[PDB]
Amino acid sequence: STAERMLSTLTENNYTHFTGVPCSLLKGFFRLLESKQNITFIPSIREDSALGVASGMYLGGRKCVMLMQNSGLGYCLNVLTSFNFIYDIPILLLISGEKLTDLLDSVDIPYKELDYENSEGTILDALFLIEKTNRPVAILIK
Amino acid sequence: STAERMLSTLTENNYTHFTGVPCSLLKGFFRLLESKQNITFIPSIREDSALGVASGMYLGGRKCVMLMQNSGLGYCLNVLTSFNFIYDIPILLLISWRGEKLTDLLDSVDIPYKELDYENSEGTILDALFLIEKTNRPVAILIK
Amino acid sequence: MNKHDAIQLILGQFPSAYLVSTCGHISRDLYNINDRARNFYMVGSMGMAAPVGLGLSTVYPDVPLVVLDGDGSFLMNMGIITMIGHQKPKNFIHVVLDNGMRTVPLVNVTDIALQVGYEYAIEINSGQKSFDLPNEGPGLIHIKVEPIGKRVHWTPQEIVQRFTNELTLENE
Amino acid sequence: MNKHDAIQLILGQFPSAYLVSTCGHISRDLYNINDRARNFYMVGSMGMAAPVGLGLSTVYPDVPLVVLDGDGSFLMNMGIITMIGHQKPKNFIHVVLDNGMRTVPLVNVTDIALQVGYEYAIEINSGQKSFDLPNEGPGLIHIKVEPRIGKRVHWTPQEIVQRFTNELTLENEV
Repeated sequence: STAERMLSTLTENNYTHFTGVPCSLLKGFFRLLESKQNITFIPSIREDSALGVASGMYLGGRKCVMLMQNSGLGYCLNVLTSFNFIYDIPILLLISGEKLTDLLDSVDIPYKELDYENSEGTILDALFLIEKTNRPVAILIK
Repeated sequence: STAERMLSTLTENNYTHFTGVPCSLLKGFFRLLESKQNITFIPSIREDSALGVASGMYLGGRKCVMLMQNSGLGYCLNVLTSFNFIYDIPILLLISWRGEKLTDLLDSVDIPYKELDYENSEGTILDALFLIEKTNRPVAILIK
Repeated sequence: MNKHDAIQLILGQFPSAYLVSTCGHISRDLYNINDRARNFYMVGSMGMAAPVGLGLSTVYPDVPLVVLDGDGSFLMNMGIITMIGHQKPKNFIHVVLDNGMRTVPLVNVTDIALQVGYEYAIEINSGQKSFDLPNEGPGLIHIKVEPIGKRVHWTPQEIVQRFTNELTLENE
Repeated sequence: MNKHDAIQLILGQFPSAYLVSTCGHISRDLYNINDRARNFYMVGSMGMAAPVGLGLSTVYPDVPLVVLDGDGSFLMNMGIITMIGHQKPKNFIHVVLDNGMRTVPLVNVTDIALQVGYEYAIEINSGQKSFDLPNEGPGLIHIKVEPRIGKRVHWTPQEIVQRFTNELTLENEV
């Protein structure tokens, strides 16, 4: 459903590479990623490793996104602030509130909130901003 | 000598269990703990495991510090906010660097802090400490 | 076996041990099976049961403590074993309850724990009823498991007061 | 053999490989030895050289890729090996420059690499005339070095990115 509607837009915008840690909150997207259309998914032990793998994939000339949860954000923080915002390696972050965006803008990572009926206006706003920035921008979920 | 002074200060207040990952910025401090006061130092691989074992030694009745570099903050940030604070475990952190964005972040997650004075920052060692006794929670001091 | 039975078993062989359970279903199962005051339940902070357990062993070497991890929480912070194998806590027991079928597979964990310095590392399938545990640590017990429940109803400071009281009493 | 010698050894063994060097003395040493456009230097993010290299070897499975870790960067993010050993990239070379004399020691690294699924793992203590390495990775090379300088690396991270990815693109598909 909402899951497939997302994936299709990304997969035909050349976003066929995804990393993340398996976890209950976004279970359906891991479901679909290992269901099947050619997609490459790299299961990761921890979020910082998922970010590193995604950044390496990007260096391989491949646009990619990492699925995660709020609790993992801490682990990636230094990476994002010391690597992708320094090398300008854009990764889309679909991070799945007050505290979260306070922290984000304190360390300066653009974020948006997805509305479920209007999936693409949030994700395409985010894609446009990463095109302008060549830096990671976050898409937020419940 | 300046590092000698801080550790000599620290032993007296019953903080003797120290963890952190070794690095050349706090080279002098670390070298003091390695040589030989019942100094207990547990070298760690990365900052989140250091904060873990420091927490544990705290719950073991003893009181513990954690040496860490600025870069390390992220690795334990979550466990600072989602474990220490809600389980109410205090640790004193001495975050070193080389700044403003780091204070940004400390303010973001409600972690008090204070920079070290030229001579004696016992002021905020025990400000830190009485905030600890006040608040159920860890606090940091920042060096260099 | 299911995780309930696995932790029933470990409680059976370390009845006086001070537990430190990881976050997620493992904590809830530990509680609803039987909550002991000395069990530590973790809300969030995946990959942290083992470090705080290592700290507990460091301050209190003579008390049996078994850390409960899953394959996910173990993999999330695997390098802690290099510290656990280095410090060599003599009464630290490291349990990994693992579900295999998607995910990064946990492979040859007993060999790896032995390579980093654990005193022993064993795997318990449900068939054996002996599983002779060596009488010294650190020990790793790898219980591969085939997977309800009551929300645990105690806030973090309940859990820590219940926990640290018994410990402070016992050296005295 | 110091880190200088070990990095020269690795370069002489993999002249055409893309190198991802961990931050610190290893990156500076590699830059001073021979700043090639195929060297991807890390300015920080200790523990990320191996993940970035794994991603690169995923997208480009047929090109040789050398990750240069130290004992510190290796131990800080040890879990990465589980993914490397699961994905099994065939042209991936994990070098661990280990100057252990105070710290968590690096013990049995080759055995553990083999345990998690690496194709081969070897240890080198001194300069050898040759060593035969199986051409199919993933392979770990544990090199014990004794530390002993060098101009600080003068490329902005964005320039590093551009040079490195341009090399990658033009020497494969185009």
